[PDB]
Amino acid sequence: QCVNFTTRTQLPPAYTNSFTRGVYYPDKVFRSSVLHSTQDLFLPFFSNVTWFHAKRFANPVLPFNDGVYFASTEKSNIIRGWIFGTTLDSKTQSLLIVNNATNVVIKVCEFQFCNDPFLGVYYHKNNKSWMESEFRVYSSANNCTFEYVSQPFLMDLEGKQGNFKNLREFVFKNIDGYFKIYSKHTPINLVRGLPQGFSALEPLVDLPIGINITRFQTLLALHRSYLTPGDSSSGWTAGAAAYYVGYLQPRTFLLKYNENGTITDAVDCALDPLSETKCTLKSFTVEKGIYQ
Amino acid sequence: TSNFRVQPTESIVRFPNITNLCPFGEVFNATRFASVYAWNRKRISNCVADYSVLYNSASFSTFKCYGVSPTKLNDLCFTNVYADSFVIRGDEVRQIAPGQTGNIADYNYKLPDDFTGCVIAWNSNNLDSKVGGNYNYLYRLFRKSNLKPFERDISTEIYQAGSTPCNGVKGFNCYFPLQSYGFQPTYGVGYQPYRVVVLSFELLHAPATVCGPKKSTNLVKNKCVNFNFNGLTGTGVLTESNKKFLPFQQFGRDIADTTDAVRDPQTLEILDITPCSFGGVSVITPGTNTSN
Amino acid sequence: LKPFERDISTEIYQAGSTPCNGVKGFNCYFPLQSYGFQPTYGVGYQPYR
Repeated sequence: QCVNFTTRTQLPPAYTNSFTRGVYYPDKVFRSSVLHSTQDLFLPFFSNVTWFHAKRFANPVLPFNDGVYFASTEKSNIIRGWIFGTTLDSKTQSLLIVNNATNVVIKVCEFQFCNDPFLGVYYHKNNKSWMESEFRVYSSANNCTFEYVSQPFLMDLEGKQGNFKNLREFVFKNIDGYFKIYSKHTPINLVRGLPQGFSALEPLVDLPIGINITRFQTLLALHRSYLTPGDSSSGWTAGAAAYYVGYLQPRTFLLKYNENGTITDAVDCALDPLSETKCTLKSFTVEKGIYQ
Repeated sequence: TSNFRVQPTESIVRFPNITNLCPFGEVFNATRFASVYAWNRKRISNCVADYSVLYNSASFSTFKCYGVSPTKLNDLCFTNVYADSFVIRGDEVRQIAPGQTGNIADYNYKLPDDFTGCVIAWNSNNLDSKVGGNYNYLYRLFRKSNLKPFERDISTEIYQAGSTPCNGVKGFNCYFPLQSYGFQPTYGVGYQPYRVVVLSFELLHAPATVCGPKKSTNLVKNKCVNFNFNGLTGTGVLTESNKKFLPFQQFGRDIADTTDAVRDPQTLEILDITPCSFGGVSVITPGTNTSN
Repeated sequence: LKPFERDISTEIYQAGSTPCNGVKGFNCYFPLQSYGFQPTYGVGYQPYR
């Protein structure tokens, strides 16, 4: 369990670009028909986000590069877990955030995490019973010193009807002591990769933890069928999803609001000199002429 | 010459209807409270603690807060409090309330440097002073050890005379590690034991999660009042408005960095902010010698 | 209190919001406590003229 091996080749990833995604309502206040700009940890557009095939056991530990933008699209509930902390060991008391159809739990208990065990529901144990069985992510739960529960993640039931695979983006923003989560469920139809347009991610939880976090790991929860035990990593590898990860660096966006206070278009000033002119002039239309 | 203005008429504060909870009845009214030597450091976090129902509550033997004013406790939003489940005798109030570092106050308990742990003792007359033969309450003195503040007893070895090995319940000047509290049915008046618990605040090296409710105000409109909608002070007059305010948004804004619409924490309503009575005055007059 | 005011004519207060009289009650005390220092102790509570 705690020691196993992968079932893939040596990292053939992909680096598609959404060309504009990842604006998450940075401030609490409300504006309408305003073009406010703020220096905040954002995702620059036209940036290479690493691919992650769900069918190939692709879920290594990832560094916490000043907040992590995690996005996933799927017609299922494959990806459920997010484990991140200082160094991800029992002694350091890292942070655990997972997902379940019943509730969502947050814990800081001393875990070695035993090489990221999968999660999955056994198929048709009973006609009316569907519950996750191989819940082996527990790794010597002791000296918890803290425990927390929150509202159940239950909005992943509508918006994916008809194999739309409603793309969900989770920005793991941190404010050096406080932790914020943003999400947005919008039905999509593109299957090649990231869609195009914009986003309106809203805050989820402002609750703080106080634990510095440098590395991040997510629990893909791969489980095809309980018939084949495999090597605890083999066989339970296949999936029909492909998630992505993004990292935020300081940026100054030009966020445009609307009569309903809805963000429609944003401009990354550092992206291009034209965007620099748009940010400086403080508008979206730049009249012909030379500017400084 | 000058400008007239109308002073604010009322004062409005708005952070109600979140429900602190942070229960304390089970902390005080316990069916079977723990022993003195089982003083687990029970943290009380993720709650809004109350003190008016306790400080102003009468029939308490010793409600003392020496290291901090009892009234100001609800204002101070410190990290959390640590509750120690220990019970003393009626006359054993000298060991508690640091300032008298007795020998008995160093074997079964240890005192903090400063009186952060407000000692609260309530008259559990029916439970503590009962006819059930309270011989179960035993306190650890003789174990040949000296523990440290804010740590539980560190020795469970059989008590030895010193420089002479012994084992079992009998030995050469070797006594039982536990010491017996009388607590006989004669412990009714004079020095009737009281159940004691402390609330030791934690400094804000990490973000806080504990505070105390103060007050709230009713709904007033079309009047010049102090505004103070959870931080946004500054007098003004409130008018019913019909802006959107998506649920995560609580404060409005204008282009010229001004707040012009808000959401009431009581119920989700759209209000307005307008200057009360500002405006200059000019004194038209002819020549003074001609007319006055 | 405003500067330059020596109010020694003080009565028993009402800390617990309980109107009290006499010389004692509940949460009622006389706040004119005394230092009571002695020369045996060193610096920290040493009297300063």
